[PDB]
Amino acid sequence: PNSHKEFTKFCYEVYNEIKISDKEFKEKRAALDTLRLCLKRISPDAELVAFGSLESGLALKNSDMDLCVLMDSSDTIALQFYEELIAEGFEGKFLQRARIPIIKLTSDTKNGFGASFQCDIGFNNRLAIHNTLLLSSYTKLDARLKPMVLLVKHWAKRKQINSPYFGTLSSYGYVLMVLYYLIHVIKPPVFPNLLLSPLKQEKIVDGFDVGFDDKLEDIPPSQNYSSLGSLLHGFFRFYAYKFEPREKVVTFRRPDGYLTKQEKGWTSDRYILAIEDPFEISHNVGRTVSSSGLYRIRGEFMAASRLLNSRSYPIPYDSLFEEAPIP
Repeated sequence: PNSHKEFTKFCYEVYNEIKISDKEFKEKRAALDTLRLCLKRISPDAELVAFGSLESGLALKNSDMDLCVLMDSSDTIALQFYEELIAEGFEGKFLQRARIPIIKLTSDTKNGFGASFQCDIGFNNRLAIHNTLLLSSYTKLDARLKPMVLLVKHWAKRKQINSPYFGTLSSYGYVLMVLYYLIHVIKPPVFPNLLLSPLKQEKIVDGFDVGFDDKLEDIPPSQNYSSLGSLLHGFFRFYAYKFEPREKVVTFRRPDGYLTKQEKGWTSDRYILAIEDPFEISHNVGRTVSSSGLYRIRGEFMAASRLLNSRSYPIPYDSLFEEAPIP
């Protein structure tokens, strides 16, 4: 009811079903090891770094790898790396848009992997490596973050509100919505803001400050004793009824988490849902969200709150993950 015992038990049971298996994680590490050898051929000085969900442990079963090629010196290596992969029996796309190259491996011919093999490779994407570090740090700080993030991702995918190409929000946007709630909304806070810590030292990477208090062993445990179910209950309630998407920005650069679109200059490339990236401050993670997309997102937050506040016991908690029709 307050510690939402039956909802918490339900949440952990689902988390154990949707989290990545030991088998799948070992296969993706095997795939990274193979791809690292192809890059070594072209440049022994180049580095293939994994980032995103799998590196921060926030991945759902059957995930896609988000890789990055770190060069000191994209310059020539991108087209050269793609050539080697094609020659090694890999299928995929090479995309060259806005002077930035991307490799999208769609399949594998003759290796220890199959056709279901999907993998994205970027070049000198240093900022995404830093967002992964920040997210990893927070998971290492409290054991409730990983199940909370996975369950919100599973819910967003099932309710069809996780499509940045169809007017809704990316998985990364939901992670930042979860973190924002846990740092600046819930009382007592679940986490401190590591970017605004007095122990934070400046670190400039690609003209953005990527510094945060990363000495985690010295950060005390949370002062908030809420169960996983209670945490999720409050999250859905906040974004369903309390958060003002018209005038406010989800931010990690204000001590009280209070920031208006007017102050940011994100009024009148969309700013319908405003989520300020913690490092790339000029980037709105919610820029893909349309007005119709925001109404579906709020619509699903309200349905989630309604379910968790039903008067009719038992509560059909499974309906939270029931697949919604394609819009």
